[PDB]
Amino acid sequence: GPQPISRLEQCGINANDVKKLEEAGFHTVEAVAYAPKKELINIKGISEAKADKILAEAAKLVPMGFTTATEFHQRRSEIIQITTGSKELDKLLQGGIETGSITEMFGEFRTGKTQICHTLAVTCQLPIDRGGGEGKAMYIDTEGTFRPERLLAVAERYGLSGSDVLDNVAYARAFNTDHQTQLLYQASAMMVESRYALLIVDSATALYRTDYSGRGELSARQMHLARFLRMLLRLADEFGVAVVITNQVVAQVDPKKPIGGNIIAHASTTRLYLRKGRGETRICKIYDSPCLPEAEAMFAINADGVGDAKD
Amino acid sequence: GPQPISRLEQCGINANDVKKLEEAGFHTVEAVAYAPKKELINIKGISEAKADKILAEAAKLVPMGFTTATEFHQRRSEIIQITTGSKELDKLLQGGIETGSITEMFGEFRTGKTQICHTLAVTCQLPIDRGGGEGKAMYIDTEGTFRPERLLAVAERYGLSGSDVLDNVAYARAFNTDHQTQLLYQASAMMVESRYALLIVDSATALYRTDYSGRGELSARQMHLARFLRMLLRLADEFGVAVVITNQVVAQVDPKKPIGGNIIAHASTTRLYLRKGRGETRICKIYDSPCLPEAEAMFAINADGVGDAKD
Amino acid sequence: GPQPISRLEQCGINANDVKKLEEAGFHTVEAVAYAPKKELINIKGISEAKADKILAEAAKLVPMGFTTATEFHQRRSEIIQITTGSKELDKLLQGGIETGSITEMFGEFRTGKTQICHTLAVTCQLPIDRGGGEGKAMYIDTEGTFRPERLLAVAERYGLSGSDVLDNVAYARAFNTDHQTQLLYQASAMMVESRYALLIVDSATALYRTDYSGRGELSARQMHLARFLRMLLRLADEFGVAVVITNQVVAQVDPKKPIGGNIIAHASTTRLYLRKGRGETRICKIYDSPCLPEAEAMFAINADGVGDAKD
Ligand SMILES: Nc1ncnc2c1ncn2[C@@H]1O[C@H](COP(=O)(O)OP(=O)(O)OP(=O)(O)O)[C@@H](O)[C@H]1O
Ligand SMILES: Nc1ncnc2c1ncn2[C@@H]1O[C@H](COP(=O)(O)OP(=O)(O)OP(=O)(O)O)[C@@H](O)[C@H]1O
Ligand SMILES: [Ca+2]
Ligand SMILES: [Ca+2]
Ligand SMILES: [Ca+2]
Ligand SMILES: [Ca+2]
Ligand SMILES: [Ca+2]
Repeated sequence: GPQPISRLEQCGINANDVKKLEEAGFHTVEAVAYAPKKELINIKGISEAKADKILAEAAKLVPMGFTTATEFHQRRSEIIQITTGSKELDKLLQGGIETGSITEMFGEFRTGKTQICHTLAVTCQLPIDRGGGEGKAMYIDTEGTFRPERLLAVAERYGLSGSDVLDNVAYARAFNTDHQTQLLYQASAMMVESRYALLIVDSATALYRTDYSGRGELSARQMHLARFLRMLLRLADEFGVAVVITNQVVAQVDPKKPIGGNIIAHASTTRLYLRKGRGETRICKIYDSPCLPEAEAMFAINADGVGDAKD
Repeated sequence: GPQPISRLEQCGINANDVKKLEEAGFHTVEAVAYAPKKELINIKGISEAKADKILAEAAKLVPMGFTTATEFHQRRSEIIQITTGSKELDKLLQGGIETGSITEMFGEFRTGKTQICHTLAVTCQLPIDRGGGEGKAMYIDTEGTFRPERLLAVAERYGLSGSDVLDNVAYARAFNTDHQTQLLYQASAMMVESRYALLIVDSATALYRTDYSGRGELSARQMHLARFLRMLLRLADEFGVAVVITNQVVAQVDPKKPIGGNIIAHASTTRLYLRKGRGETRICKIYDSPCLPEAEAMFAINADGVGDAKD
Repeated sequence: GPQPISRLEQCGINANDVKKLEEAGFHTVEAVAYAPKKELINIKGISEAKADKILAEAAKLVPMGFTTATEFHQRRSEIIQITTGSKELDKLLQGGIETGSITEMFGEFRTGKTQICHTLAVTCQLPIDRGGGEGKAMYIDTEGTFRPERLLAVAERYGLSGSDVLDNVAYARAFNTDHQTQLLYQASAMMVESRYALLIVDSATALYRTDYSGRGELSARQMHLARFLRMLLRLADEFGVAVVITNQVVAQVDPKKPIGGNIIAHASTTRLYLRKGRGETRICKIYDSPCLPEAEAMFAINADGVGDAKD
């Protein structure tokens, strides 16, 4: 899909500057093209005189001009949608998780966000005709609640061997917000090398609540989260992959709202509201979507992952 | 297990800064690595210019990069699970209390949380093949309800001598929420020196109800509790120990819910619902778990600790 | 036993602040040690700059660090247990009322809770070898049901002079919940000057039922009650005295439950269920205890106080 950054070398950009790019997090030409002047100036071995040359060079390699809605529609006819493992959810999402956008799943505890992430980590590897994303998977955990047994269970549910599914998912533990961001640079790098289909951060806001604390650090928290979210969107556009984030909630006291403020609400293309049903089943609700109508679904959690309720 | 903080000394970090670290609560290299920039800047004798040097130095000592799910699965095949002393509970937890996570036991009064803590304080010392954690024990009491006679009774139940079991458990009394936190720094320190297997706080929320009172102090209460819970999780990850917390309940008036709001619900990896049975027996229910299914158990309280009902 | 508050004066704290503390209800170093920052800041003539100095200074006077269970067990071996005047109850209580904890006696009317208090107010003065607390006695009445004649009757039963027993008992009448609280401050002050052994509140919940009324004030009631119960606990730990409270019951309609909700149940270290037997005899039952097994007893009310039944 994406063209490697080394494409700049032969066309008229020499070695020192390009080799200076990657350790700033740019492993693709598109990332350089999508970046403004400011993101190029900051690193040491680059001056403005050649910064504009690099940007102008990267411009002609990737179409960044105006297009008619027709071609975009034809490009959005080929966008892959990853099944969730449940028929109800798939009909609510009209196919499942759409790649190339940021999906947010929020709710109280036990609402099932972790299991959806686990099932997505496996369903992303299915063939396209099976509703799968047909690619690798990346899981970033900020809570230590990654339990591969669920991956094994769902893998066997579709008849996939348990060995390959485990070897074919990327994992990392975020201990603070800063470490939670350096992983995104590895996200860029590794996706250049291998075909990924899904990016998961669980949770994208768990460590932000405590690291940034009080009305004082709120502004800095929002800025850090916004940069986090802009990085993610860049990853989604530069590799065309599904970004699924999990968010926590806070009770409204004056009946619950997701945390993160308006920043995560705007950044998130699609938000899903999760609430408990009866027993193992739970309720999913579309919180935000540009074209999808506001509706509901009835999804269950079984010993073999998210699926359909018996009734 | 964990590497001592003094590992930084020989590799290129001098004495003054390291000796400035420990009194901030950092007695392990991992704690420094897991901490963000902000936690390093706050203390006096450290500047950013060397703060990044310390963090970069600690980075190469502990793997904080991406990993495949296979190796994590192999690491989670060796995780110790501490038996509770009851067969039913062990089958519900598929072995018992999992180390390296935060376990929450909540319920009304007399539900048995104290006796489970007491039995865990002894079962954590058993050999691994006996289902025990094979380590020391730490018990933090916020209610003054620590009665060693129960420790003696359960100790003799397994045939362990009553002398060593008492000498091999750490005790402290928390009188306010602030004192309840300074103990966690001692928790870090002492676990560096001796092999611990279990951390108990009883109760993690008892003193928060009264110290912080009203709709006014609620926000501050939640912030203080969240910091409490992040410290604990850091201890759990930095020593790989079981964190068992006990929580209270409030009747829902509009049939009971644990106190602490969504913060303790999200932070707690696993929550157990306790309710009275008939006579001495009581009922345990899984309230939250990433991979464990929602099921129930029938656990009894005897004169020799938590065990199996006669019927 | 407890150290006087004036101990801070010579150790580096000046007079003005110290004299400001006593009118806030702090008459011992331990109380200052156990209080958090917030309780110090609220008073006018105290600033955070010196508050921390005060807390740190008091910290070195009272051991507030970790300890081994062995020492604590040895400290609990010397804990005084006050006999109840009945062999059955004492065997149920394995010696009698344990000092340093909060014990709750609940039941319907005429269950004898007031009579138990009257007997305790006397037996607390007995020599230790006789099972008595060897200390003074403090009686808080919220109902005006305090009858010294019962004290005289019990006094002569043990052969003590009726004059001294009446002169050695502190009495107070609480007319509303707020008044019910201010007495605790006087309780704190008085117990510093003289050795007390027992604190009795009868009833700890009588005035709360009527002063706060309806679902609206309910939340406020529990808040007010929760604080009340923490002052009590603090008195118990700072003086090592027995705290006995009497609670009413409400019929469960959907066969009775003690009033106060989960708040009083959790705080209550030991709860006793009282129910009438036949004639003058009545039945006691362990409702909650950290260490005692659940069992029953047969205690009788006689013309000379609580005792054993003739049969
Ligand atoms: N193997 C399984 N079979 C059935 N149900 C399961 C299984 N594993 C987990 N569950 C259920 O899935 C639910 C979701 O738990 P989970 O840990 O994912 O919650 P969460 O929404 O991520 O919470 P938090 O914010 O606290 O992390 C729980 O109620 C649990 O009982
Ligand atoms: N030695 C023993 N033998 C049998 N049962 C016992 C023994 N010690 C305590 N129990 C019982 O254990 C039960 C649990 O009491 P416990 O004090 O642990 O309650 P809890 O849930 O911690 O309550 P709280 O929130 O009020 O502290 C009580 O009903 C008590 O009767
Ligand atoms: Ca989760
Ligand atoms: Ca308890
Ligand atoms: Ca949880
Ligand atoms: Ca009465
Ligand atoms: Ca209790």
